[PDB]
Amino acid sequence: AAGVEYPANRLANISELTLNEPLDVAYPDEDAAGVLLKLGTRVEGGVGPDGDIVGFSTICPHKGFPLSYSADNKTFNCPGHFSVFDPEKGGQQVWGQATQNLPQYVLRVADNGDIFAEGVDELIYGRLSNVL
Amino acid sequence: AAGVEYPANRLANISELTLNEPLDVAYPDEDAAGVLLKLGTRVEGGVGPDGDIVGFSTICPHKGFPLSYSADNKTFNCPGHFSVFDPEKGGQQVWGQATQNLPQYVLRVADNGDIFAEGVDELIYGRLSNVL
Amino acid sequence: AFKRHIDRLPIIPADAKKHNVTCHFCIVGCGYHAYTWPINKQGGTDPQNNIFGVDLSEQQQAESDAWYSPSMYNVVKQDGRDVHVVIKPDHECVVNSGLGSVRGARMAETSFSEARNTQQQRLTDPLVWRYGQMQPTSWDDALDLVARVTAKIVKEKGEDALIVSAFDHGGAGGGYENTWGTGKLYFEAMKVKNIRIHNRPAYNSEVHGTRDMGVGELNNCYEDAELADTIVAVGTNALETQTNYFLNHWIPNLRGESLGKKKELMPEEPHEAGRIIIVDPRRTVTVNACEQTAGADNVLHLAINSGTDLALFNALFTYIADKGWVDRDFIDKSTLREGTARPPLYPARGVSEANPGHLSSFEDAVEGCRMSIEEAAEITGLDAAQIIKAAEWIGMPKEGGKRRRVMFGYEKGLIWGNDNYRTNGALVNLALATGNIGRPGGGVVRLGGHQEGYVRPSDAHVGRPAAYVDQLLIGGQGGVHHIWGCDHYKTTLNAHEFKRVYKKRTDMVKDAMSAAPYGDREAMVNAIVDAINQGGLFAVNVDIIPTKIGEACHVILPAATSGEMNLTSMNGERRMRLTERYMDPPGQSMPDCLIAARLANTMERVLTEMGDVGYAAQFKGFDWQTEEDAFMDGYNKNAHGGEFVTYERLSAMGTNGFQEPATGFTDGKIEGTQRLYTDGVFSTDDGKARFMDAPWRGLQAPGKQQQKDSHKYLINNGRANVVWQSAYLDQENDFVMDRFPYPFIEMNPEDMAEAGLKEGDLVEIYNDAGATQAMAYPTPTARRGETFMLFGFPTGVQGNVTSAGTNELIIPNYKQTWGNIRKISDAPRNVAHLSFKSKEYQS
Amino acid sequence: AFKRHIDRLPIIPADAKKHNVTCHFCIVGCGYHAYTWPINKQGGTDPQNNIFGVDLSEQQQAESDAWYSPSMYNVVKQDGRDVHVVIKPDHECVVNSGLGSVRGARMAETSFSEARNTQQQRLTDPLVWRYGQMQPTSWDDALDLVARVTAKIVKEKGEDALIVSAFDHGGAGGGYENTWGTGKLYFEAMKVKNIRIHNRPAYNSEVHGTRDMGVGELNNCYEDAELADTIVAVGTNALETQTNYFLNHWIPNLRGESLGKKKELMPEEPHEAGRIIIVDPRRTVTVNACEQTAGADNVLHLAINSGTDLALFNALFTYIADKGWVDRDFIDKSTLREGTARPPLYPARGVSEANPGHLSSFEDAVEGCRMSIEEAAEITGLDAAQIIKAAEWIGMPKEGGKRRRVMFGYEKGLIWGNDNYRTNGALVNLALATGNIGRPGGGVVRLGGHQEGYVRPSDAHVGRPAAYVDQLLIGGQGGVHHIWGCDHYKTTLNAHEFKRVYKKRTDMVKDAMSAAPYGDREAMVNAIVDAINQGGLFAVNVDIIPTKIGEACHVILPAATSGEMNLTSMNGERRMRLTERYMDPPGQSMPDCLIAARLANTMERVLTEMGDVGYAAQFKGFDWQTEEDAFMDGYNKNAHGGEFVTYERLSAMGTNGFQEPATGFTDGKIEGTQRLYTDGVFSTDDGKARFMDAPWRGLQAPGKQQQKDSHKYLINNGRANVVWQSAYLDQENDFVMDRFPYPFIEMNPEDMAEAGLKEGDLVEIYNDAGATQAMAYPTPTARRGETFMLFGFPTGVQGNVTSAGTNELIIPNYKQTWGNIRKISDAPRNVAHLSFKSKEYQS
Ligand SMILES: Nc1nc2c(c(=O)[nH]1)N[C@H]1C(S)=C(S)[C@@H](COP(=O)(O)OP(=O)(O)OC[C@H]3O[C@@H](n4cnc5c(=O)[nH]c(N)nc54)[C@H](O)[C@@H]3O)O[C@H]1N2
Ligand SMILES: Nc1nc2c(c(=O)[nH]1)N[C@H]1C(S)=C(S)[C@@H](COP(=O)(O)OP(=O)(O)OC[C@H]3O[C@@H](n4cnc5c(=O)[nH]c(N)nc54)[C@H](O)[C@@H]3O)O[C@H]1N2
Ligand code: FES
Repeated sequence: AAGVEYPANRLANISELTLNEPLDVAYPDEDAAGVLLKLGTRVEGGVGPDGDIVGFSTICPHKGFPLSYSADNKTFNCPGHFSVFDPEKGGQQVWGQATQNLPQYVLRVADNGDIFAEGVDELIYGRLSNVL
Repeated sequence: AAGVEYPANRLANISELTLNEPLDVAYPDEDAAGVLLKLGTRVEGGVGPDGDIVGFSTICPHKGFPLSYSADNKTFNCPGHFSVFDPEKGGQQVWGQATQNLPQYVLRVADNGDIFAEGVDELIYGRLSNVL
Repeated sequence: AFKRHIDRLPIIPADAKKHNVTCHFCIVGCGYHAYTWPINKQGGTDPQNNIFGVDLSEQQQAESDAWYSPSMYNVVKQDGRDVHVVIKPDHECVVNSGLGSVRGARMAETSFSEARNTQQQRLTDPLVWRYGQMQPTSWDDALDLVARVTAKIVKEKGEDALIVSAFDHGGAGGGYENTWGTGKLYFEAMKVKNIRIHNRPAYNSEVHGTRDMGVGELNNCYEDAELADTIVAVGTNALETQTNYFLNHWIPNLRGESLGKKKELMPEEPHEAGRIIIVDPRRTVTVNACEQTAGADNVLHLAINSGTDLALFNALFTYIADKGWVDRDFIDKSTLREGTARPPLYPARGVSEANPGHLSSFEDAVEGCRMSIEEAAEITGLDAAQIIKAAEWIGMPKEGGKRRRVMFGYEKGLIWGNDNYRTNGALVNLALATGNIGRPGGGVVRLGGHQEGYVRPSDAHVGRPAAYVDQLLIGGQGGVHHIWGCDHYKTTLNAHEFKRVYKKRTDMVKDAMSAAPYGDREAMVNAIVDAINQGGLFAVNVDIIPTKIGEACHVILPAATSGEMNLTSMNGERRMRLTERYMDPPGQSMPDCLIAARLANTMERVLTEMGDVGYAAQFKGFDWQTEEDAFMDGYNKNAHGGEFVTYERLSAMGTNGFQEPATGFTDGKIEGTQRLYTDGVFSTDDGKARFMDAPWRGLQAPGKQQQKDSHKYLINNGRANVVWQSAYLDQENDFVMDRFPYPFIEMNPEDMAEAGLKEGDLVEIYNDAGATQAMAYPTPTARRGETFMLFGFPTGVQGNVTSAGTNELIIPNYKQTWGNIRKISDAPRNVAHLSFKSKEYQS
Repeated sequence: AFKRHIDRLPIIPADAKKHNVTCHFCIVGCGYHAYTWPINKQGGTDPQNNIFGVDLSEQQQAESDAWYSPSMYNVVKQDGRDVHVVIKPDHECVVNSGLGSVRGARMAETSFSEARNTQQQRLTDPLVWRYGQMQPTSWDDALDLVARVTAKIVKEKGEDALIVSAFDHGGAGGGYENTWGTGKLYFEAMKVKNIRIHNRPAYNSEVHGTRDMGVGELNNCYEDAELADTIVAVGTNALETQTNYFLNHWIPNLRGESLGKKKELMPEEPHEAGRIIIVDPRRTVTVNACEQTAGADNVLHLAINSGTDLALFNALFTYIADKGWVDRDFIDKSTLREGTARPPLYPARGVSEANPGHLSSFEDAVEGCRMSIEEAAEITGLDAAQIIKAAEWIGMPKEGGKRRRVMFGYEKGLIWGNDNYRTNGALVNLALATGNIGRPGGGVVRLGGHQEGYVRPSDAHVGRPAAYVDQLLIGGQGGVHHIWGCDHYKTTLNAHEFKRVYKKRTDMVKDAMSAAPYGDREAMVNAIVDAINQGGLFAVNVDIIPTKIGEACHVILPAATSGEMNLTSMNGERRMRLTERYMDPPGQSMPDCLIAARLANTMERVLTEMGDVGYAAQFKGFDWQTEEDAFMDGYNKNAHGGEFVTYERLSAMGTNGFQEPATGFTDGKIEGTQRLYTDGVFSTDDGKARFMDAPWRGLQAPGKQQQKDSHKYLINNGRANVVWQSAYLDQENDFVMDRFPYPFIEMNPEDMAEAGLKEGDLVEIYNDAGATQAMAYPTPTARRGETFMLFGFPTGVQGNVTSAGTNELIIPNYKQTWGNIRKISDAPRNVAHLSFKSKEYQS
């Protein structure tokens, strides 16, 4: 088995999301917290009609504190050691202590508006394999 | 598992090897032909008291023809397309069509003189995983 | 030995996206496929879960389609996302039948991958020399600078102040889109005369001899190598340099495997397994493999004296003519019967430098070329018996009185050898005389180097002979140099002198640029031009890596190569294929045709701003947005049969493509031409081929006889199987550089003993032209006094010791080089792991 | 955003080999371990099958020891075999407590791996300029050349013709072994005067002021930042630049978490959560983090005018002295009591350039420094209330009249800021006055940059002031330059000019070398020396990568760095560790101390061959075969406490090591010194500290005021958290380079709008010193008129716009730099993917 086998998991429906408000989610299992977030502009890894729906791990890749989201800024922020991540640019660490940009989900919107996740582009905090 | 799990397989006993005469073996299973060879001079990957026992796949990494051994040169030679490998230098392709030097066995001699193989350093011809 | 420790590979899944790919590299043009799929997906070992329909949990047998080596796997960007890629050879392609050479099979591994960190040397951004170092910048900035300097210089000094060096070849770093883009810029928008080609220092043909005779150099097909009674292989090391042509077509003839097919297509004559004459001063692995396959009795290795081919061919032609082993009907119907007069300076010199040999009838050529067996034995060093035997193997009718079918194949041992024009004509005489053009089992052809993909506007303004560009540069002439996909630092002749002067001239411009303010762009352009006026040179490099000559350049522009773009070219049989894009250009890199278009647009803008609106308008016709636009403007409108050919049509034809020229399109099939000249009508105004009266006149190029007389060893030079070209990719490929960290110089082991050298010793090769280094490689097959150095190599450049000597048409005479050898260092520790064993397969 | 797409990592097995490793990088010296195990093995998710005894099939929680990022994993050569490696921060190390910064956590991934293709830019072989380009060769050849030219130049012109640039620092690219090896070569075997250090252009101390006062600059322990009542952080951006000291020691103080500790160690006095005064013109992320952790009321950000620190400190000293907020008994007992008369040129200048300030008693210093609050508020631009508040947070007694405990920490905002000697002294005056040296919760310390690992022979011969090396080089002096582990092209002052000249002078020698015979080594040496005699420069670079200055050098010698060798150094607490070698040097690369020894040996041979046997004999004492030999010849024989320290003993102490100096060895522990000056006996002949009479005198360095007055913007400069130094490793690390392809220049958004700039625009910064480039990064926290550019960066060098101006002791004044800014290009496409959002965390 050469690579990790990611499950394709339903996370929500397009209908459930409001502009600029994260919706809690977990992928690829219940122990790996993250969010869907509709950003209002076309962005990297963004799905849906507007290409503006992204999904991300909300666990800090430095030391694992939970990230808060600032709506004003559209950034994720870490109260552990002050890291900042930009979900409008692929989760780029704007400033921080992680050696990783924020793990981002590979999303697909099904013909009915259901949102599936079927991969992640970096190693999630606290697991040595993204699929445990 | 992140990596291939190699079995530790007993191939022969040091007493079974005559200087410069290959002994047919197969590793890491019975469909992956190779040889043990005692060279009489210490060499890369060589084991035993004289550091001169090596194990290689004898199936050409280009198109899989079986290799012949020239005892006068100490080389493997491919009748397929004229490739030449040097078992005195880590299986280095002296001239040939493969994009790999000859897959070499990670060997260990036990206190009773039994020679074990516990790995291979290149992808064996005709399998997409060295452990099928 | 280098080992990747990759123990398993992702499995191509059943739903992977399939792309047709021609090998990036040599003339043979082997077919491959690129299969890509998402980074988070994979196949499995069950037939249903993989592209092969096979159970991959089982060991595969020899020659399986259902395997690929690690060098064929990577991860690449495609449309902005990471995808797995496998680039594996096509079992169904008639060129290669699933063979992938040591070079083609590493296309994936030498692709750019940020995820797997391969080829991180690749250029991603325009670079400009400013603030004391090269600095990255935008396309808009870099292009504007290039154009302002170029336009100012050309306006003040004429187009002759612009010097161009460019690829003219096919495959990666060339092809129909790219040759058109560059050619339209320099030959349509401009009339640049001071242009040279990537491998020779003027805008000439390699083979003006055969072309002037009416015989285009790619006139046969690859099946012809399977069908011949005799292959005559002159100055080619085909196992290493045309590998899969050799292995997939020559070998089956030599082994007798093609006998059934011979009997089938040419009943009414006897057929035996092919025999082969190899004309090469060196015994190569090619010679060895031939003996091993055919038996030594069916291989005649004519180990001629370096540079004496012409004397051998003239003796063969004389002997064959005198015996009457000639196709008299072919001669009478399809060749020049005109009487003519030798020019006044014959035989030493032709009518002018434009015409080193004299074109004539069969009979006048025989008398002009006339050379006895004994004279040619003296000159070539061969035995009289060997020359007579060759004549027989070429001309002796078979058992019915039936004409013997002979494929004459030649490459750089002839073309870079002595007296190119005469020697090329002398070999073509043999093929003309024996009727072996336009017929099965025949041909007199280049074996080739790169693929071909040339379409350009007329070069009539360059002249013949064309300007010797390196000599202009070395002599302080020219102002601005555009360099496209070549690296003269590694591969030109007289390269030591070239590097010395090139560095000084470019440094003058660097020193001016570093002291001027960049943000005032006009002051920068002025400082540059002033430095040019004082004897400097402004140099722009378009390439995919940081090059050797690029270390002297002032602007660097990043190109995208085959596979990162769509690309068309034909192989040594004229088989044109489309390589379908499967990945993204690295960073902001751009296809060469589109770079040329953007540079044309910038020139238009800049010249308009300067007030030369008439000249500006010459740079229109470059609104291309994708490489297919350059294909449509170039090949489709200008090639013979070009109107039958489009991307969509080529794509449907697959890796088999079709053979140029296209004659029509029917039933979704571009219809093509298997062999040229099948009707005996040749590429001349009267349709008749000419013979050449081409008498032997010794070592033709200036200085060559003196170089030979005054140095101890022949420094023969050429390719290694494992190494592609100047190792531009290979220098970041550990499999290649682990094998040869320094270029080898093959040396006879007694020559080594007599010079106090051991295997691995670093040696200096030196002569009147320059000096260089290499690693001594004991080679029992070498003749005493005859060495062979790997050319083009970044850790020891053989060209440094090639003189500036060319023939009259400015063909560089690389192969005839002599020099001295002395130790620099005892074997360095970084070669201790090397095998120095014989490269020859042992049975 | 860059994403590795690494979905899983190999698991460290239970039997993996453990190595103690100090972080390669910053002064904090975080503890790590390197675990290695064979390539064909791995651990498992079951507790017994991994190094952690944890079940790795389950999600670990925050701050787990049982996780590592992909940047912490690689495959490396160890004793000739490929091994897996993880380099992971140590939870039990008291420095970091398992924190790994963005830099240290990428040690594995910035290691050399052939198997995984990391850092393929590393040097593997000696390189020599010959045959028109750099060419690889053997050690024996390259060292022979270096020694021959060096010996000839030095014998003809004296040792002054030898110029040296070398690291003097600890950690990777430094350390006790390596500073000893180079020091012994240039200060014992020879007496090189024209020597500079990696960060400053003369052989001087950064902090002559504190040292002359009797206060060594690393006098406290990291626990003191936990125990202080007030932290005074001057010219430090500690969250970015001393990251884990700040996070693991300062933050607990600010948060109140160290209160239980303070109460236990200091029971007879009140304690509150730490307050912090930050003296920096710029608002940094460190300021932001202090506010978020302590609350805004506990953070005093004194945003002074650039270069006005001395005025602030003299006012604070004045106010505190006049209030009598001082430690009278410390003053009477421990400081110099009879003042002495001011030198004749005071206050504008000292007694000579050697002594820019006047050492005296407390009372004399207060009157000499005296500056009112109102004057300081004018100069600094601070409010009188802010200065008064700061004096209170420093000097005012706690309830019960107990002494306020204050840790004064300073770094490059002061050391490279205005009037280094006087400003250093004025800060030290405050700590001395308040008894905050040698006691818990105190210190007046460098926060540091690199780790420290300096042991060398006497440098008495260099003089004070020492020679301004760059000015010699710029002025056409010197003949041979040896460069060890520094790259002035990126990091020196006045760097544009430096580059212009260095290129020209080295070009002379290159042109001479390309034209001379190499195989005749004596002719090559003579041609080099002729070029030097005409004003050229022969240059040798010892490094681990191809450097920028390396592009001008004639010989390159490949070094091995920390982890490829054993290495010792101490952190900003004097905590000395041994980094235990866990991998092999790339190719033929060699530890610097051993390079030096080999060069000494070659010097001995060549000088002997020249007949100067007496000179040759000076180069003995270099028979070292391993880096431990240099440790033992250097540190063990020459450090205070050196007898007690060996590799075996250091190894037993792990990542916690011991605090230098060593005082004994008992029961397998080296006994160390937690704080200096605990008995109040200072580093002077009579044991007393001196205060410094150090009046304000404006911008002290030549041209600085004129530069300020004639240009529009402050070009403040320094570090980014994500980038290590000149990005020598980071340039081949996609995580770093994807984030900043260009160096940023932080600009206020109004300033940008006024200059017509947009985010990501490529701008030219220029002034009288030179010109460079950077990418505009809109920074709402920047003050109008004040920019900050990332220093040392290969794609736009800030130092090009720094003047040549230094203090009297030749300290470079990099921070006081002003210039203009104008657009070069609209935001290039290669920055389209970047975030330009604020770097400040928001709760
Ligand atoms: N592996 C590999 N294959 C390649 C290339 C590569 O770089 N690597 N490059 C390609 C290119 S661009 C080209 S042009 C072709 C070149 O293909 P070839 O011409 O086959 O290769 P070379 O090695 O240049 O020269 C061939 C032979 O010429 C012989 N020779 C030398 N002097 C003389 C002479 O005076 N007379 C005769 N008759 N022979 C002589 C040499 O001994 C040598 O064996 O190969 C192409 N194929
Ligand atoms: N991430 C990272 N950390 C590092 C390094 C690295 O390269 N990257 N390098 C290390 C090295 S070698 C060193 S020397 C240290 C340097 O550590 P620091 O000195 O902390 O870092 P700098 O960014 O040079 O400058 C610190 C502050 O000085 C301020 N400053 C500018 N002018 C003045 C002034 O006139 N007065 C005052 N009071 N402040 C001023 C700047 O605004 C800046 O925030 O960092 C070390 N740590
Ligand atoms: S846990 Fe997020 S910055 Fe450290």
